[PDB]
Amino acid sequence: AFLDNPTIILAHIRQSHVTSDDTGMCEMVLIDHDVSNTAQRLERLRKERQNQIKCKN
Amino acid sequence: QLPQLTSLELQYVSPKLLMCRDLELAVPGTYDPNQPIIRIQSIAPSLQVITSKQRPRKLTLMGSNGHEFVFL
Amino acid sequence: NVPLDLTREPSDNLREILQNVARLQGVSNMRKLGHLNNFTKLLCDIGHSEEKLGFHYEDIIICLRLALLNEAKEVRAAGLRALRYLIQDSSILQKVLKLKVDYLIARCIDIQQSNEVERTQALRLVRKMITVNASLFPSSVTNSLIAVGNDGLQERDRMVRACIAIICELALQNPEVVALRGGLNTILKNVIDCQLSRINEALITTILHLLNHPKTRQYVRADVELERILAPYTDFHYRHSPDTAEGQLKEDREARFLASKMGIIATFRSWAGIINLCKPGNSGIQSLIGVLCIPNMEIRRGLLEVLYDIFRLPLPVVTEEFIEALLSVDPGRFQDSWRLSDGFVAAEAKTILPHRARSRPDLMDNYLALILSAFIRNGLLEGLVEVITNSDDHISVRATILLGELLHMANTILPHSHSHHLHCLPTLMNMAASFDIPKEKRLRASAALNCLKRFHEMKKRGPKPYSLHLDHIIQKAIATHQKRDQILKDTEEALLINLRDSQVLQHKENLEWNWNLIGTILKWPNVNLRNYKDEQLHRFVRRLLYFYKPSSKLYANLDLDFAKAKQLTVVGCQFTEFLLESEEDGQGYLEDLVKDIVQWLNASSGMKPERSLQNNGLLTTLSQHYFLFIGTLSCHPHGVKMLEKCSVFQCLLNLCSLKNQDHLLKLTVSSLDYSRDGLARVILSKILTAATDACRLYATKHLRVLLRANVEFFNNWGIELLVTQLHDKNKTISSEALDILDEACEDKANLHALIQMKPALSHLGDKGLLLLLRFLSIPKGFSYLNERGYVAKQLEKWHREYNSKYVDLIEEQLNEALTTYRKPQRPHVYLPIHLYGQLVHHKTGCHLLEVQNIITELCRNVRTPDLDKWEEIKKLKASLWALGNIGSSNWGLNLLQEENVIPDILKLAKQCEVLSIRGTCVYVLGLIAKTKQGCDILKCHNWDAVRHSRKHLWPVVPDYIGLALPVDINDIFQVKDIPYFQTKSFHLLRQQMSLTEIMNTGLQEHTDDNCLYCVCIEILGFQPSNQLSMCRILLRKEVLRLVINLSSSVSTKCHETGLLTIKEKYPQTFDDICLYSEVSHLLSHCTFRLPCRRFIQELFQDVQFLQMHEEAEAVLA
Ligand SMILES: Nc1ncnc2c1ncn2[C@@H]1O[C@H](COP(=O)(O)OP(=O)(O)OP(O)(O)=S)[C@@H](O)[C@H]1O
Ligand SMILES: [Zn+2]
Repeated sequence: AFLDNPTIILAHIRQSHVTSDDTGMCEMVLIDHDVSNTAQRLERLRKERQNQIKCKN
Repeated sequence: QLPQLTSLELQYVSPKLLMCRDLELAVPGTYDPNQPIIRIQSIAPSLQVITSKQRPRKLTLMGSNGHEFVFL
Repeated sequence: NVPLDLTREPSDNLREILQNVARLQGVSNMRKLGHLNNFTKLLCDIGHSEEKLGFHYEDIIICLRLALLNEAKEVRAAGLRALRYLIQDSSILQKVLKLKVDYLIARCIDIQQSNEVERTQALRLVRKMITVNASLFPSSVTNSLIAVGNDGLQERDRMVRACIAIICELALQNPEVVALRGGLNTILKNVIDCQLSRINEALITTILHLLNHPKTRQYVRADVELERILAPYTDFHYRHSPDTAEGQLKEDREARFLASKMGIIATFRSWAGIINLCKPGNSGIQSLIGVLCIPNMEIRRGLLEVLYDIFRLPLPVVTEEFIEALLSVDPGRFQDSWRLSDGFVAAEAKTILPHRARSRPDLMDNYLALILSAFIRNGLLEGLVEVITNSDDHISVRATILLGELLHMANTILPHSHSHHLHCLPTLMNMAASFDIPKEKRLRASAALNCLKRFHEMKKRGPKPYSLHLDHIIQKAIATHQKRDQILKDTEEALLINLRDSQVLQHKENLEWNWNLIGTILKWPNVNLRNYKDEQLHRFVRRLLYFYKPSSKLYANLDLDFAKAKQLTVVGCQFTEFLLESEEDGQGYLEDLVKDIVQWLNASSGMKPERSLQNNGLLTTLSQHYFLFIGTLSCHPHGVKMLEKCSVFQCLLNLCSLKNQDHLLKLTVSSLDYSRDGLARVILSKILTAATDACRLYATKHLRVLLRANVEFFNNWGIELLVTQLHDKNKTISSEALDILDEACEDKANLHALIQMKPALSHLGDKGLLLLLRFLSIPKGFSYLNERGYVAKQLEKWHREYNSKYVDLIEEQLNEALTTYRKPQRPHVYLPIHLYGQLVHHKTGCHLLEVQNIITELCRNVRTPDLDKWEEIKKLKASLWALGNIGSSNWGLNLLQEENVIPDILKLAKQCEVLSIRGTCVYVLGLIAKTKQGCDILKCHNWDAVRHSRKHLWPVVPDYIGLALPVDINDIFQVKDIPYFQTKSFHLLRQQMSLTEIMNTGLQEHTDDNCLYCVCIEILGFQPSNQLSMCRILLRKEVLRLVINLSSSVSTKCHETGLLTIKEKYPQTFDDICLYSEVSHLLSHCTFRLPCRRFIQELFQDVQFLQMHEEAEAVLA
């Protein structure tokens, strides 16, 4: 086969990612017009540190 | 992929060991100057890896007198 | 919110971006996002210019990058969208890139904070950034995209493929910034966990494209990058991901096998994969053959599917006996397209009857010969013999069939020196004849050789007609071809014995008769009811007549898939011709039979008011075979007379006009006989001119059945019918008739018939022009077109435009053949018609071409290539195809050897840098060898060719098919090596000192540039940063060394808990923007995992950054 010039390779990439993607995103992303877990960890560590420091070492 | 290792083929691991078919070396560990020597005739083409932390292989040579010499 | 759009643009945009800055208090997010929508509308209707907007670009960039920092996802998406509409030239992108907005864009990519609309605008913005200027793409967004696409499948991210597509689009225009941060490794490891074929090939095409041109070939390692894709096969215990679910371990292995198989069979369709995988060193093809010779029944059974799908061979069924899998690879086996509903006779005749071209090049054979020679050179046949002997039966049968197919392909598409010593098979015959080895190996070698002989007999048998209509068509064509150019008596005794044992006259019960004996009485020569006047024979034929009539409802009610269904139909055809064999005594039965047939067909067609609907009885029973009787009634000259004595032809003429039943026209158009002139051609012309569009298309497609079967006098009426079909209203029918004519003009007697009735092929597409260019190949027609000023009109047109469009045509055909591109089983990639190929044939247009002096600039273009841009490579491809089409006959080599350009192409075929034109030169040198003089020229330069045509299957070793190959296949696989582009205090203190005991600037690489805030204090007059509350400088270097140690991914938990304790104890150390800029610059230059990078970027989330906001509002107003 002859997929060597960048235009045919670009067109193949765009049509392959647009048509054969089950999830939506690509046909919104590849539009050719232009061609909190750490908060949970911090609040848990806060409530653990509140009860934790009560003794002398 | 280290617990999956339980057998070794000599065509895959070291292809020069299974193509010997005769040697002038003696079988290791058995040589005394007052006895006729036993030469290494053949090597078995499959090794079994023992399930351990160091995984010792089970080599089995075949001497010239028709007796199998199992090693580790 | 509140749009006016009729005011001063400077006042409007100043209050616009001032309300965007909003002083971090007393302004809601809804009015800010509505204001951003108003801003992008104002930038849409009024063009961007620094004079009519009233402000410089820089203030708009500073007040647009603040919208990315607000907590609402909607205002962030609106800010990204409004920033996308601003980037329109390189200067705006450079001004956006000088102050570090790319840190904020890379931040807004990787949060996954339940926002799938906010992350889309960021990817659209960076696609616009790649589009405007790809040589200035920052490393921040590059590292962000690589981190998302590298560890996104495990974290269930839904933007994985959308990021890998942007990475592949970036790697075509700026490969160094992708290869530096390790993006090519992400691409290469992303083809092994992608089951989708098109995405897998689109990912591997960029890697094979970097290996094509040398300037991009410097960015790929030698034997460790491309050869990763054959790592699931070469490594027996392959672990792709380090942390995966142990519950799925077999399905993951099959997924790896499928994706690696798709990648391997996708690299062998490109020249940069063929040359780079078959290098003369310790290549990646020898490791693929070497692991095939190892008795591991899981890799060995999976490599055979790859070898079957590389050579485009059909897979046999999984069995243990050779005679069952040999039947499944029969070329004449039944397929689902051959049913009456889909593709009744035409799709079957496409498969079983051969093509009419015997001298066309057929580039698929060139590619398969190159692949087969490259595989045989690395020792595939010895490995196949070793798989045949020392393996299980399930794999031995499949490897025996594969070896049979390869040995049949060798004596068909390979040159004689490559394939005169392959059929001996020394390693198998020396094993089958050695009585020193154990007897099991000897006997299985002898059994394998017997199965190879059986496969050769099956191959030399050929495909046979499965149907009974195509069988009668081929038999009638063979009969007339035999009849154009030029037994026992058993009087009364043995006939009576045979009709006694036939059991017809003993009892009237059907399905109990001896039908072999009935066939033998009906097909014996001299018994024909005209010389043997016996009453028992009349009883026999009357019982058979009453059985075969549809009104009696005996034969017309047996359903399809019956035990004996073809035999009853064959006996019926020979019975209704045996009735015609007595033309003076066989009227009373034959007339009754054909009257009952036309009565049934008028009742079922809809010529009655009872039901007019019996499609459920014709389509599933044997009552559809009553056309075949009319078929075997239509061949004989006395048959058409008897057929017209009843109202049969008029009945089909009225059948042609109806609209509801399309299957009956398929039945009558494939049964009748069109050998002689009469009323049978009128029905065919009426279906072709005025019928249903699907029936018209099928009648136009049923001319291959009359062309490929060599029906005589086809050039009289078939060419007339095709020219008449070219004027059809429907477009698919006209294009199909154009394709039938393009196939039929491969015979000179048909091209002379087409020229004598001059058509108008110019008002159609490029296919009509390419068909009309075939007129130049003979003097009668060239001299016709030369008077009206057409050849000189086409010469300059092909000189300026259509020489570089012919290469697009042949590349589009090859891509549609074997790369699954589909521009908006093995096919036949036949070469398109080139005007330079047609002018040279007859020595008059050869001289007309020579006086124009077009070969001189062509040889100058081949001798002086640029090989730097991509337009001059296209021009060199056009010149090479033009020279190869010029040198396709004996009058072309004469003017082609005056400049000596054939050694130039032969040197370009083995010393070039770009590999695509190195394959183009192979195709051109194959096209050169279509004559004996061409192969004799190529033999002096050590390039062999095939010396036989496509006329005979087994030609005796002493116009041709175009195929030429080097004597040593490793000559064109030489690539000159290119070196890789890479070869050209507190950290000691924190080990023994804790954080609490040291409690009783810290930025290492922080300068005026590369800071979020400090860049603006020089250009736009921002006030310098305030002094914050040695109490904070040590925490700065502590969080910096923690985020440094988080990069190694060795023990991430301790460092993230340390960062959490720092954030809990001092929530104000994450507020200085000169530290956030430093950790963003550190993220822009290291390899962080995706959860670690998300945690680092989310640590700085709930921050105020008040001072930059208020001083931006101060510098604006
Ligand atoms: N299933 C059948 N197959 C053949 N003939 C049948 C069948 N069923 C009924 N028949 C009758 O057999 C007739 C043909 O037989 P003839 O040629 O007259 O020989 P035949 O022995 O004189 O018949 P008959 O009944 O003795 S007068 C048919 O036309 C029907 O009348
Ligand atoms: Zn700074």
